[PDB]
This record gives sequence, C-alpha cells and structure tokens, in this order.
Amino acid sequence: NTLVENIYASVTHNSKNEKTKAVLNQAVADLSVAASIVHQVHWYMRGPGFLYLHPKMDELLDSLNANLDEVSERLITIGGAPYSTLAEFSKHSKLDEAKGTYDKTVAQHLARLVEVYLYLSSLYQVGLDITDEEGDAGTNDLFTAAKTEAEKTIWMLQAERGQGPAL
Amino acid sequence: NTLVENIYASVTHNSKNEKTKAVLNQAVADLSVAASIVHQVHWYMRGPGFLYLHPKMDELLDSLNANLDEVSERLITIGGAPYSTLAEFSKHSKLDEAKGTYDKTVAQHLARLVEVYLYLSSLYQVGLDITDEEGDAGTNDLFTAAKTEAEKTIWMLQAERGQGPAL
Amino acid sequence: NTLVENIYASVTHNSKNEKTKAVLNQAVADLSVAASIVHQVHWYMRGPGFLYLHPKMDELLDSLNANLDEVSERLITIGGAPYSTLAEFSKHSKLDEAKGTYDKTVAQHLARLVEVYLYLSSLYQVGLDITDEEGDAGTNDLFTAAKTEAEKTIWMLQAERGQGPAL
Amino acid sequence: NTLVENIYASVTHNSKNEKTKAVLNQAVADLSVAASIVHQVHWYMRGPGFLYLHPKMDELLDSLNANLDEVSERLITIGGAPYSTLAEFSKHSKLDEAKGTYDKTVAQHLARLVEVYLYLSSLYQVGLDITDEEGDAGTNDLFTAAKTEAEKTIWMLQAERGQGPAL
Amino acid sequence: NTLVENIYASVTHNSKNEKTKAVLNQAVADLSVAASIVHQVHWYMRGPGFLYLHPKMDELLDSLNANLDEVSERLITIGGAPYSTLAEFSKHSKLDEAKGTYDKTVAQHLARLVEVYLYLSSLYQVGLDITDEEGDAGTNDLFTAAKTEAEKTIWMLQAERGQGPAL
Amino acid sequence: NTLVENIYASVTHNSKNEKTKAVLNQAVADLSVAASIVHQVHWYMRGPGFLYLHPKMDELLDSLNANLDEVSERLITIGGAPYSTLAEFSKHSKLDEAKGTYDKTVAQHLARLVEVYLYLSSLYQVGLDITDEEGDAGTNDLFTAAKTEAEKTIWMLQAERGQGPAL
Amino acid sequence: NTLVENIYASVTHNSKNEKTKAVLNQAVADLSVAASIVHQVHWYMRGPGFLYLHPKMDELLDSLNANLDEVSERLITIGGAPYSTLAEFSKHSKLDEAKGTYDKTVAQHLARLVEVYLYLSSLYQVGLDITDEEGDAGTNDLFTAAKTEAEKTIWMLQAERGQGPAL
Amino acid sequence: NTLVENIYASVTHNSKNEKTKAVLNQAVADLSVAASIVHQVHWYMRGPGFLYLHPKMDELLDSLNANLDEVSERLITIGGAPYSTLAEFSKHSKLDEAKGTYDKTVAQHLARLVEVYLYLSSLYQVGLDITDEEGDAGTNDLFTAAKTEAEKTIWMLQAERGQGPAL
Amino acid sequence: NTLVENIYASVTHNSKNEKTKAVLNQAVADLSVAASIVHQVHWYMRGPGFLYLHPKMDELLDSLNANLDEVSERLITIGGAPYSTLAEFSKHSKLDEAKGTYDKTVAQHLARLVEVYLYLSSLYQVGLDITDEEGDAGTNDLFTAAKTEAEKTIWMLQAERGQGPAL
Amino acid sequence: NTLVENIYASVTHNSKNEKTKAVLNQAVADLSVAASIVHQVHWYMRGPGFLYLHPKMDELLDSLNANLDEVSERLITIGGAPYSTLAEFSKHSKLDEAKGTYDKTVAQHLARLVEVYLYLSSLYQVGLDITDEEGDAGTNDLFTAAKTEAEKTIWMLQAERGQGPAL
Amino acid sequence: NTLVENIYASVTHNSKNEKTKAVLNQAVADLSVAASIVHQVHWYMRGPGFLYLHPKMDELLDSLNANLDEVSERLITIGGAPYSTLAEFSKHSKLDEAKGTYDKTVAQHLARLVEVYLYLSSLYQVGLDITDEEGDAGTNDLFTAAKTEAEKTIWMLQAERGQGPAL
Amino acid sequence: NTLVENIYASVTHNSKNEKTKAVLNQAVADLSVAASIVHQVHWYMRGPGFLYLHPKMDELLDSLNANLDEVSERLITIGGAPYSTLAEFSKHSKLDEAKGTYDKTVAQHLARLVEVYLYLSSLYQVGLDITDEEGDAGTNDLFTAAKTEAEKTIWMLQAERGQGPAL
Repeated sequence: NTLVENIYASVTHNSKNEKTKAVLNQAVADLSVAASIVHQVHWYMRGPGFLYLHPKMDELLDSLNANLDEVSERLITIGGAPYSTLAEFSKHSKLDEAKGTYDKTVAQHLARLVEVYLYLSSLYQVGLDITDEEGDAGTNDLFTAAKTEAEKTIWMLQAERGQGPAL
Repeated sequence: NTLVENIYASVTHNSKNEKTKAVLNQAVADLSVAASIVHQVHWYMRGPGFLYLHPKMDELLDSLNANLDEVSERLITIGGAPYSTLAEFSKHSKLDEAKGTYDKTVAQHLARLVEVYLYLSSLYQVGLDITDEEGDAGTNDLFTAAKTEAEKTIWMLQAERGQGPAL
Repeated sequence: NTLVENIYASVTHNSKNEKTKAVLNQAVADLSVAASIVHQVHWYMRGPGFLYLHPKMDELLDSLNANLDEVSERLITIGGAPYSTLAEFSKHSKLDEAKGTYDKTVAQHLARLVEVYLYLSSLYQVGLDITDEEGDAGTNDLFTAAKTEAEKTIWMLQAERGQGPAL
Repeated sequence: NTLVENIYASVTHNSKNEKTKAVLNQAVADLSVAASIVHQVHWYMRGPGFLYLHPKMDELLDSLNANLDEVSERLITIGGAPYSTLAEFSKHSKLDEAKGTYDKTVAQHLARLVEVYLYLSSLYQVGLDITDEEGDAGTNDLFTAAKTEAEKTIWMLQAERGQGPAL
Repeated sequence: NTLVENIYASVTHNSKNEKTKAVLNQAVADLSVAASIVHQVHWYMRGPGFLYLHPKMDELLDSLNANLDEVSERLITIGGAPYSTLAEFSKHSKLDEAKGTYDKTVAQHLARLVEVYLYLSSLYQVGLDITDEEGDAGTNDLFTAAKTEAEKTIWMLQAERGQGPAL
Repeated sequence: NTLVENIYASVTHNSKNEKTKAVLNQAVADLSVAASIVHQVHWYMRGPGFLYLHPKMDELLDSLNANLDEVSERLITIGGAPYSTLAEFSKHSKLDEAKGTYDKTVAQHLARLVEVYLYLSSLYQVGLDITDEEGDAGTNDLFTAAKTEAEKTIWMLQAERGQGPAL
Repeated sequence: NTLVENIYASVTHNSKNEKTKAVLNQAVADLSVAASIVHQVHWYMRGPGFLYLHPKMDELLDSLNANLDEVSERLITIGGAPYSTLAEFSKHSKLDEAKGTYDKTVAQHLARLVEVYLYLSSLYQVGLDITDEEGDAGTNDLFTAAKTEAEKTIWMLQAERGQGPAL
Repeated sequence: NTLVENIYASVTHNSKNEKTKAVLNQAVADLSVAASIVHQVHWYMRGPGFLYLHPKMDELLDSLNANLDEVSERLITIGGAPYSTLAEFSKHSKLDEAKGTYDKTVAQHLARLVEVYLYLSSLYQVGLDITDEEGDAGTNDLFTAAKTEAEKTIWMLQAERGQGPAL
Repeated sequence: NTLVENIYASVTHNSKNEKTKAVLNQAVADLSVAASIVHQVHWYMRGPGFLYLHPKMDELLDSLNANLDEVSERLITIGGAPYSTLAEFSKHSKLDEAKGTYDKTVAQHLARLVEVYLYLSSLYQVGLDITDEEGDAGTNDLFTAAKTEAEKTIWMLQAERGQGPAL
Repeated sequence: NTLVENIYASVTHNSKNEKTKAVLNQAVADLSVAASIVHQVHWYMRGPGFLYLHPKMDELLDSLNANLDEVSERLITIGGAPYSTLAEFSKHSKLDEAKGTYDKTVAQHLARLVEVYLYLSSLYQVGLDITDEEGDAGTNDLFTAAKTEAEKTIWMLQAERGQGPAL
Repeated sequence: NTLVENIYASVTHNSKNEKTKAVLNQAVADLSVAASIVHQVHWYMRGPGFLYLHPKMDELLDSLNANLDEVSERLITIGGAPYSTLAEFSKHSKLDEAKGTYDKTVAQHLARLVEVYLYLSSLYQVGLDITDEEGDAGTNDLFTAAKTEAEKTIWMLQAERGQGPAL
Repeated sequence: NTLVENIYASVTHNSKNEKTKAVLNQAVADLSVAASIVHQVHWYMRGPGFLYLHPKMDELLDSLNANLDEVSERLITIGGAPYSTLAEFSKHSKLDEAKGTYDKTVAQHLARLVEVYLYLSSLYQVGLDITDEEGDAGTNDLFTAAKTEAEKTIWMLQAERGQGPAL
C-alpha cells in the first residue's frame, strides 16, 4: 500500500466536488504544518552553511505560504470551508512536529525537509487523481504546478545532501 | 486586577534575563495565533466593504508575521528557544480561536480584530515592564515599536467601526 | 437543459479544429461585450463605496481585455479569423446590453457583474469540453486559466454582496 | 462643404453646454469604433514590417483607449451621459467598419489608419469650435491635446507610407 | 449675484497684471485653508469606509499642496508677493474653518469637501476671466488645469455621496 | 529660567496622560507654523546659493510635514484631539511669523531657520520629560527621533553659516 | 507517415517514465541546435529590416535558452541525465545546421526559422502524447506551454513573410 | 518699438499657416543657438558654485533640446520644413555667440543666461500672437508651455543673481 | 594619400600635448556636425521603415552627444579650450551639411550615415596615433572606445543596406 | 572586572556631556579598526564557503561604515570632534590588528569576527550606561540600535561556527 | 613550449588583420564549449554547497555568453565570419568535453572550471599579442577586459578550493 | 626630479611582476589615507557651500573606496598580498594626515583635496609606466581609468576654486 493510496483512502473516508474539497482542505492543514516545520529549521539550525541555508528557509517559507493562499482561496471559491485555526491544522495534518532543539545537525534538517516535500508531492498526486475523477480542471492545474514545484525542491535539497532526487 | 497584571503574573510564574525570554516566547505563541485569526477573517468575511477589508487583512497578516520574525530572532539571540510547533503556539497563547464560519458579520470580524490588538498591546506593555526591570534596552525598543504599531492599528480599526481608540 | 449545454449547442450549430475555432470566436464577441458592460459600471455608478468600486472596474476591464488579446491571438494562430467589428461583437455575443443610466443602484451593478462572470465561466467550460474533444491542449489551458480567474472574481464579487460564490 | 462643417452640423442637429456634451458623446462613439479598427489591423495584418507594425497597433490602441477614458469622464463630469453599449457606439459613430480579412495589404492598413486619424482630427476641431462657443476652457484643452496627438500620428503614419502629413 | 461675480468683485476691489496677481494670491490663501480642512477630515473621521476615505484625504491633500506650489511660484514669477503666514491665509481666505470634532458623520465630511471644491472651481473660473482680460496665457492654463481637476474631484466625491456632479 | 522650563510651564498650565496630550498638541501648532516659515524662505529667498538652498527648503518642508503627520496621529491614537484649523495653529504656536519680504538676506533666512529648529529641539526635550513622567514609551520614542533629527538639521544649517552646532 | 509519428518512433526506439525522459532529452539536443541556428541568423543577416529582425533574434534566443533550462532541469528532477556536450547535441538533434554565409537572404532566414519552430511544435506534440501515456502531468504542462509559445512564434514569423500560420 | 514687435516684424517679413511655420522655424534656429550658449557655460565656467551650477547647465540643456524636438516635430507636422544645418541655425538665429573664454565670471554667465531666456520668452509671445491670429490651437499650447517654463527659469536664475524676475 | 593621413596632416598643421588637444578639438567640431546631420535624418525621412529608423536616429543622436560631452570635458581637463559656438563647429568640421529636403530616399539617408561614421572612425584612428605619439593613455582609451562604437554602428547600418561592414 | 567595566574606566579616565562625547569618539576609532579587520577577511580568506562568506564581508563592511557615519555625525552634532586620521584610529582603538596572511583558516576568520562584534556590543553597553547617566536620549537610541544589530550578527556568525550566541 | 606559444602557433598556422580574425574565431569556438562545460556543472553537481554553487554556474554562464556576443560581433565588424554551428565549435575548440555524470565530486567540478578559465586567459593573452602585432586597438581592449575578468574568476574559484590564484 | 620619478624610485627600491605588485600595494596604502582625508573634510567643514560640498565628499569617498576594492582585488589576483591594517596604510602611504580642526576654511579643504588628487594621478602614471614595462595589460587599464577619473576630479575641484586644471 503506497503513500498515495494511503492518503487517498484517508482523505475520502468521511455534492459533485466533495473529494476535491476534502483534498484541498487536507492541503490547508499540511501546508500550515509544513510552514511551521520550515520556520523551525530557520530558527534552530547551527553549523557550516547556515549563512546560505538560513535565508533559503525564508524562501521556502514564502513559497509554502503562497501555496496556502492559493489552496485556501480555491477551496472557498468552489464552495468549501478551509480549516482556519491552529488546532485544526495540527489535528488534521499528516505531518508530525517535534519540539525545537539546537542540537539537530544540518544533515538532519535537510533530511526532514526532503521528507516534508516528498509527502507534499504525494498529497498533490492524490489531488491530481481526485480532480481528474471529479472533472475540476482548475483545481487539477493548481495541484500540477504545486507538485512540479515540490519535485524541483526535492531535486535541489537532495543535491545539497549529495544525493539524486529519488522521486 | 488589570489585564497587564494578569499577563505579567502568568508570564513570570514558572539567568539575568529569564523574564525577558519568557515574555518574548509568550509573544511567539500569541503572534502565531493572532496571524491565524487574521487569516480566518481574510477567508470567511462576507458583506459590503469586503473588497477593501479583504486586502487590509493581508497587510495586517504581513505585519504580524514581521513581528514574529523579529521577536523569535531576538529570543534566539539573547539565549532563548522559541516555540516552533503549532501545538506549542495553541497551548501557550492566551488568545482563543473558533472554527471558521461564513455567517460572522463584518462588524463581528472588526470587533474581534480590535480585541486581538488590545490584547497584544497589553502583552507588549508587560514586555516593556520586564525589559526595564532586567535592563534589556534592545528588547525594550522592540516592544516599544510593536506597542506603538498595535495602538495605531486599534485607532484605525476603531475608526472603521465608528468608534474612538479607547486604549 | 443547463447553460453549458445551451452554449455548446449554439456554438457548434453552424477541419479537425472547427469547434475550437467557433468557441474561441464566441469568446471574442462575449469578452468585447463584457468589457463594454464593465465600462458602463465604471461610468454610471453612484453610491457609497464608489471610491473603491470605481477603480475595481478598471482592474476588471484590464483583465477582460487581456483575455480578449489571448483568445483572439490563439484563434488566429490555430487558423481562424476573429470577429473584429463592433456589429459582429454585438450580434454574436450572448450577453445583452442596456442603455446606461445613473439610477442603477450599487447592488444592481454588482448583481449584473456576477451574471456576466457566471456566463463567462460557463462559456469557458464549453471551451474545455470542446478542446478535450478536439485534442487542443494549448487552447484547453487557455480556457482553464480563464475559468479559474472568472470563478475567483465570482467569489470576491459575491462576498461584496454578502453572499457565497454559489458556482 | 468641408468635413469640419459636416461634422458640426451633424453633432448639433438634434443647458448652456448642450453642444459640448454632444461633441464629447460623438467622440465616445468614434473612439470606440477607431479602437476596434486599430485592433483589426493588429490581428489581420500580413507582410514585411509586421514585426514592428503589429506592436505599433497596440500602442495606438492604448492611446485611443486613454482618449476614451478622458472624454467619457469629462462628459460625465460636465453633466452628460456617455454612450456605453456597443450598439450605441456603432450606430452613432461616423466611422464605418468592414469584416476582417487577411488579404488586405500593409499599404491598405496604413491608408485606413490615416483616414481614421484625419477624421478624428476634424472631429476635435469641431470640439474646439464648440467649446470656444460655449466657454468650456477645460474641454477645449482636452480637444486641443487630442488634436495635437492625432496630427503627430498622421505625420508619422504618412512618413511610413512615403508621404508628407498633408493635414 | 453668482458666486463667480462675488469672488471677482472681492478679488479686484483693492501694472498690467494687477488683477492676475490678486486672484493668484487669493488662491494661495484658499488652497492653504482647503488643505487644512482636508487634513481635519483625515484626522477626525469615524465610520464605515474610513479605511479607504482616510488615505483618499492624503491624496487630496498632496494634490492641493501641489496646486499651492504652482500658484505661489507663478505669482512670484510674474512679479507678485505670495501670502506666507498662517494669519494671512486665514484672514484672506473665503473659506471658513471650524474646530475639529469626532462627532461629524462621514456624510458631513463628504458634503464639506464638495463645498470646498465647488468654491475652488468658482475661484478658478474668476482666474480664467481675469487672465483672459489681462492676456496672461500661462496663468490661464494654470487655472484651466486646476478647474478641470477640481471638477473631476467633485464628480467622484458626489458619486460617493450617491449624487451627480451638479456643477 | 531656561527655554525648556518656560515651555514646560506653559504646556502644563491649563486622565493619566494629560501632559503628554498637551505637549503633542503644542507640537501640532508649532510644526504647522514651522512649515509655513520654511515655505516662506523657499518663496522669498534671493542671493547666491539660491539654486541649492531653494530645494533644501522643500526637503525640510517635507520632513516637517512628516513630523506633523506622526505627532497628530499619535495624539489621536492616545485619546486626544489635534488642533486642525489655521487660527488654532497660529494662536497656540510659540513661533512668530512675519510678512514675507524679498529684501531678507540669505544669512537672515539661515539664522531664522536655526532659531526655529532650536525652538523645536527644546519643545521635544519637554516632550521627553513629560512622556518619561507619564510613562508613555511610544510617545517618548517619537520625541527622541524628532529631537535627534532637529539637532542634525541645526548642525548642518550652522555649518552653512560658518558656525558650530552650539546646541 | 506524419512528422509526429516519425519523431515518436525515433524517440522511443532504443522505469515507468522512460519515454518521458527520452523525449525530454531529445528536446535538450533540439533546443541547443535551434539556439545555435537562431544565433547564426543574428550574426549573418543582411538586408532591409535588419535593425528590427536582429534584436528579434536575441529575444528568440533568450526564449529558447529558457526552454532548455526548464526541460533539462525537469529531466534531472524526474531521474534522467541530460545531454551536456556539444557533440551529443549535434549527434542526437533532428535539426541540421549549415555553415554560416552572409549571402543568405532575409526571406531565407525567415523560412528556416519557421521550419525550426514547426519541427519543435511537432516534437512537443510527441511530448504531450508520451506524458499522457505515462501519466506525467507536470511534464505534460511543460510541453503544452512550449507548444503554445512555438505556435505563436510561427504565426508572427509567418505574418512577417506575408503568410498565414499554416500549422 | 518693443522686442516682441521687432521679432514679429522680422519673422513675418519674407497657405493659412505661413506665419505659424515661420515663427516655429525661428524657434528651431534660436533653440539650437541657445543650447550651444548653455553648453559653453557648462564647459568654461570657473568660480565658487561651479559644483552646483555646472550640473544645472546640463538640466537647462536637456530642457532646451526637448523644446527643439517638440518645435521641429510640430513644424514638420503642420506642413513646414525645419532648419537642419548648423549654418542655417547660426544665420537665422537672433542670438549672438562669442568665442569661449575661461575668464568670464560666474556673474557674467548668469547674466547671459537671463538675456537668453528673456529673448526666448519674447519669441514665444510672438508665437502666441501669431497662432491666435492663424487659429492654430495646438501650436499656441506649445508656445504657452515654453513661455511658462522660460519665465520660471528667469525667476530662478534672477534669484541666484540676488534679483527679482523683472519680466 | 589615405583619409587618415589627410586628417592627421590637417589636424597638426597649425606644450607636450598640443597634437592631442588639436585632435580632440577637431572631434568637438565633427561630433557637433554629425549630430546635426543625424537630426536632419530624424526629421526629413519618408518611406517604409520610418517607424523603426526614426527612433534609431534618436539613439544615434544621444550616443553622439555623449561622445561630445566626453571629448569636450577631456579637452578641458588636459588644458585645452573646446570650440563652443555653432560657427566654429561649422567652420572647422570636415563634414559638410546640405539643406534638408523630404525628397531624399531612405537609402540615401543610410548611405550618408555610413559616410559620417566612416569619417569619424578615421578621425578616431588619427586620435589613437597622436595620443600614442604624445603618451596620453587616458585620451587613447577615449578614442579606442569611440572607434569601436563607430565600427559597430557601421556594421549594423551596412547590414540594413544589405552590405558588409567594409571598414 | 568585566569587559564593560574596563571599557567604562578607560573611556572616562582623561561640559554636561563629556563622557558621551568620549564614548562616541572611542566608537569612531573602534569602528574604523573593525572595518579594516573585516576588509582583511574579505581579501585573505581561502577555503570552502568563500563564495558566500566573501560577499558577506562586504555586507558587514557596509554596515560598519554606516555605524561610523552615524556615530561621527552624532559626535559633531553634540559639540565634539571625531578622530579623523588613521593614526588616531589605530592608537585609540582597543582592537588589535595583525598583518594579513592567506594561511588563516575560515574557522579562524569567523572566530576573530565574533571577538570583534563581542567587543563592539560591550562598548555599546558602556555607551548605554553613559548616555543614561548624562541624559542624552538621542545618543542612547543610537547605541541601542548598534548593540541590537551587533548581537544579531553574533548570533548568525556563531550559528555558522556551529555554536549558540553565548552573549 | 608554453600554452600561450602553443595557442599562437595553432591559431596562426592556416588582409592586414588575418591573425586577429583567426584568434577571435578561436574564441568563438572556445567560449561556446566553455559555456557547455559550465552548464554541465550546473546540471550534474551534487554535494554540500550545491545551493550556492548551482546559481554561481548560471552567473558564469551568462558572463561567458556575453563574451561570446562581443567576440562574434567584433569578428563580423572587422570583416570576418564567425563559426556558427555546434560541429564547428566542437571541432575547432581546444577544450575537450566529457559525458555528464552525477558521480563527479564538487572538488572535481571546481578543478575543471579553473582549468577552463586558465585556458581562456592564455587564449586572451595570445589575442593581446596578435592585436598589438596587427595594430587593432579595439580588439586589444576586448581581450584585455576578457583576460582581467577570467583572472578574477580564477582567483575566486581557487579561493573556494582553498588555494591561491596561481596564474 | 619630478614627483613621478620620486614615486617610481621609492616604489621599486626594496617574479616577473614584482614592480606591478609594489605599485598596486602603494595604491592600497594611498587610497586608504586619501579616503580618511576626504572623510575629515566631510566632518570638519564649515562655511558657505557646505550644503553641496558635504555630500560631494561622500561621492568622492565612495569613488575612492571603489578604487581601493579594484586595486586590492587586482593585487590578490596577480599573486600579491595587500596591506590590510591601519598601521600599514599610515606607514607606507606618501600622504600625510593632520588632526581634524573646525577652523580650516572651505578654500583650505579644496586646496588639500586638489593636492591629494594630483598626488594620486602621479602615482597612477608610475603605475602606467611599470605595467607597460612588465607587460601587464589588465593592470595598465586599471591605472588608466583611475588616472582619467582623478584628472576629471582635479578639473572640477580646480573650477570650484576659480582655477584651471593645471595638470
């Protein structure tokens, strides 16, 4: 059972666009948690490379927040109701957070970031599958661009770790 | 017992700058919750004036996130450890959130925003008191600018409601 | 019989891309009329909110004219011939115009704008159906972005009226 | 009987500023038709020089639309009611349109453009005469700048045709 | 006896360009008072719409101060001596000021602004009459642009009040 | 009896922040008069150096008007009511104005400017004393920046006169 | 046997995304050759129109190099290995090059450019077919935008030659 | 016999717009000579104030060259033929030039500049008279703006000399 | 006897840097005449291509005027005295001017421009020879950049004529 | 005996603001030496990370030079006389310099930078103490911002070294 | 036999500027290959530092392509014919390429880049020698700037490797 | 014995580019001292003209610091080791500094600045001689541009003093 299959089953468990609204709302929660995690790296990182990795985190954060704006506004537009409290984000996100600590290595931060973007790219694939199923071309394009951007991020972060993208 | 006295007692309940670190960390949690609340207004608002109030929320959000950056980075700099998970923000913030609903009136959203900024200005006053007490001039200036900005926001939001600032 | 079905039947009534050229040309006529209608609101509106709604009309107008440029140029590119006289626009558009009057209320102008964008989003859906049918991926993307943009406009205009998007 | 005399008689045929309002409204209709004609050249032109003449048409179009904004807004301001439907523009304009065809030569397009600007400069002269007559200095300045700009356009378009301005 | 006739008689009551210098100097005083009045609206306004009307006042203020610069510098240039103390502005202006109060309604502020611009447009008409009389083409153009701008402001402010321009 | 002592006694002669509101309001009046005086130099100056001193006056004017905005808005925010008529500014300001004359020397204009900024720096010192007394940290910072800026201006204007700052 | 069928057979002749990687790599080689060909026109062209066609070549070159960046980076991201030597580009490209000569006419250069973009649009169609087949939505969007852009270029270059797009 | 009367007689000495074309052509010659004279000041000046007067000359030069562009292009547009050789400029200009010398004082350069702008303002007045006479509103506006600009320059240059404008 | 030899003999015919000052001064005169000639093309040109060649002339003019600034200022700097009257430019320039006429063909204008730049490049070569001879490295670099720029202009203008550079 | 106590004793060893002037002058000398030291790192560094650390040094240098400008100008303004020769900077600075060598490691350069900023932050604390003592609010704010900025720099440089700020 | 001597012998092996044209053409081929090699590093690099070295490659690439433009255009201008096919670049370049592989270390990529720039700086020295020999000052300046830029690149890349420039 | 001969003898007193490295290093020391001297003028100047001469000093300072960057980086690049401590600059510079005093006249400051730039231009001439001798074309160009810039500065500063350049 792949991650994509697990996400799909979970999103669609509980109108003609109910699954699309559900996957968008899952993305509201996951993007909010992902942003928090990236912010934690920005704050807690120590080690050689800090001076270029620290501002890189701010760029990733801005990009995640732009995804959140587009996802939430698309959800409102198609007749849904986005999660909009920190407790909802935390409860419904499939991403876990841990207490910040300065003793995490640069390598650990980079590994966690890759796990986050791998998760997001899988969520977006489920988004693609659902929007094709329900015939929402606009939301399909949103998930396409978000997946493409995530995959590029994985390539570059993996390269910094000395690895290939391994999608 | 004033709000300022209540915040002070709560912040200092549990080095030479322990109270300053605690009030900065309280601000990390409160700013993160305040941003979430403002975002909720941006998404859920309906009614005449939406077309200027909606982008106003994005400006307030950007300003709150800039406060968060400065507060968290100041806390790291003076030897502290900022809250950095959504669960920590939600648990330690003194601001409550409610589930988003489209049936809240414009007037209700404006009233909630004023309550949020009144709370923040009081927190910043406690920040002023603590930093004077512990002799942290840099952090005192941070809380001064944040309080001044909050008070200006209260004046303008109150004026939109047809009221005076009533600090 | 839905609006989408009615538009489709009308567009395809009278090469391998004849239906795509026809729906693009329908959009040339409808966008030209829509721009005229928006301009009428810009000129004739009176009432509280004028000072933000008036420039909003100029933004909508610019956006409609940008759609017209892209639609007409795509039509030329794929071997068609765009309508290019005011009489052709008026005759072939499915949007009606009325003589300007200063006695229309702000609420009436907002209602008319929503009707216009609802119509356009339906036309774009027909555009999606036709381009999928004829295998024109480039023109399909054009109609996707135009529909997404129209749906966002409907959400925001509806919110100003105190309503949900009701797509 | 000159073109200027013919335009004057026609404009004034059917308050202290009735003739000024009529000539401004004639300009609303003529500018809307002129813009349509210029757009037709932008779309249908084929032949050597396309790559600089095509963007030139977009510049002329922007300039005509700016004239329309200023004329319509001046008309509203002085107590009039601008034409605001495509049928009104087409019916009241003294400029004729023809169905677009790709078989028109570059030379034919340039000749038509010169005829359009010659017509507009004559309309503006009537505008000058009427506003002097009725003592509207503000509207007189508007027609002065519009005539000056039209005359410059005629010089440059004529030069491209190998001719003098021949005003 | 019209407002224009009253202003003319008053301006010319007490070289070849004495009347032109007098009307320019009247404008120095009136623009300085008008700016003060607009600033009062910026500060004292309360009520729905504040968030767009408040910055609108800053735009009007900047525009009035730009008129003042051009009028005063033109007066110096043609051999005059502009009023240059607050007491002179207050004494010679035909605009009255009242003590600021927060209890004025938005509608009252908009009504006062329209009265101010109506007065200014009449002053500028007298400026036109005087400069035509004395053959000062440069100063005539200054008053023409100022009148045109004032008339546009009246249209837009009147529209916000739900009214026509009623020049 | 120093100028600072005289200003303090006068400001506080006639809630927990009454003295702060009074000194801010004194600054509203003085800044409005100072701006008028600077404008007079801009207009009436003749002599070598005009071509750099004339635009310098516009820079000083812009800076004084920015102080006025910040002072007036701070006063509104903390629950006060700023002077907002030319008669109030003139009556309550401690700065005197004189009728403009072209026969004042460059040296006289520079001397007057230095007197104005010396006065303002003393007013700001009283502002510092009062805000420390009443515990208004935000308003204290406003007066600090204004005093610092005034003192810099005095240094530079004094240097142009061939003198030291002599604060 | 169409050009599209020939390209497909050739690309797929020698994981779940092998055909997508192959068509992207074909595009690496073809874009590198296309850029070289365009550069040759920039350098060797002589004749009337040079002064606008010469900079047009630099715009086309920049656009081709931007396609190359996006194609190569997408190929790396999805687990491939882009051609990255001039010998590989030359060997695997289906575009032929000829030695530069100043004796080629403007018309010959324009004809060659159209052949190049026709070839590229066909390659992109194969890219569309392959990515639909293998379910790569991100790469499908890349080929869609590239095809749309190529088709627009063909329209404009054809128009300069006095011809229709003839896709 | 005033300078204006002398210029008029000279310009009109040797169609319905012959006098307008003649005065525009006189301005071509005079502006070309004026620019040369200003350039001479830029190069040859020595003395205190050089560091601000030297760049001032470049600003005046740019402004004179912009007048030349507008005058020459207006002349072409209305059916004339501008002087276009240095010998024609020198022969027909009413401004004399002298060999450059470093021994001219700053005061001498400023005096010469004022004479040049006084001459130009008189030429522009003749331009006003002629264009009113021949009914060329567009060219009348050109001369109005040029005269206004010249008069402002005279005020500022005179002020630098310690004098009033003395138009 | 080459053009370079003829220019050298003429420049040096009538301190340690006398020849350098003479060749710079020759360039003052020639650049002033060249600018006049280019301006004549800008004004008098008629024929296909006008719309791109006309603004090209303004670019060439700006570039020639920038050369003039650098040459004249270098001449002043090294102890010389630049020509600074139109009569001096005309008398000492080796470039001839002819009365403007609208009947010159585009081809004739392009041929004349090439002759002008060929002349200038030869003058600059003499400048190179003289500055090498007299050991002025700074002035040598000035002539190097000017020659390089002239040679580029010749290539591009020649290409527009359908020719090679033929330096 | 802390570093702060040692700096204070040394600064105050040899009017009402003598200690403030002395500590500002100490900062003139120390900032000039600090800038020199940072420049040495910019030039002499070798090792992995050079390509981001090298430009980082230019940013630090610009920031130090901006501190120097503000400190020196504040000192002049309050009646002092800044050190203004390299010998004075070197003699009075408490920072030592060493001859540049390419054999210093990246880690050594980072350690030295941290020592420099630690020293500066202590100097600024003494500046805070002295300005509080002498009642100079303006200079106190200058030292506050400088200390805050230094402390931020220490956090970031320490993080690059893999360490906490350890203020 | 030095690299410079070997390049010279090879370039000049097979008019008055034949050697200059040959060395420029050698540079066309070498710059095209160098750009390809740099692009390969951009694509294939993996390892710590990727996130700053990857964009560094794009900067180097842009700079190499700017050299190519200037070299090729200079060659055309002086009467030559630049290589303009990928096969010509590959055949005539003295730089070898290897198939891209992800297994090359960061250190290997940096070493290869240094070899490339060392080669280019030697080629440019030959360019200097040849242009001095043939008296082409313009082309000599081109090679001077290119060599200087290459030498700077070698210093910075060497520093990243922990080495001195070792030219 | 000229200044140039004295500088040469001194620089070369104590590889194939030893003299070039020595003269560059002399320039490191002299530019650092020159910047200090210019900064002293910026701070200590009093007298008429301060308001334009003070910012002029900041422009000169920026330009000197840009020379220092280019000289030091060139020295590193060609295998040298730049002076990098204030004591080295002071010891090896041939420019003397004096204690700052407010009693120096504007004329004295201008005279000192001219002496500094005269010295620098002579140093640069020695730089030219040495780099020609050792065959360093890149460093020769650096000294050429620096000398040219210095000579321009001398012309302009001398003109402000009422003098010719007297190089």
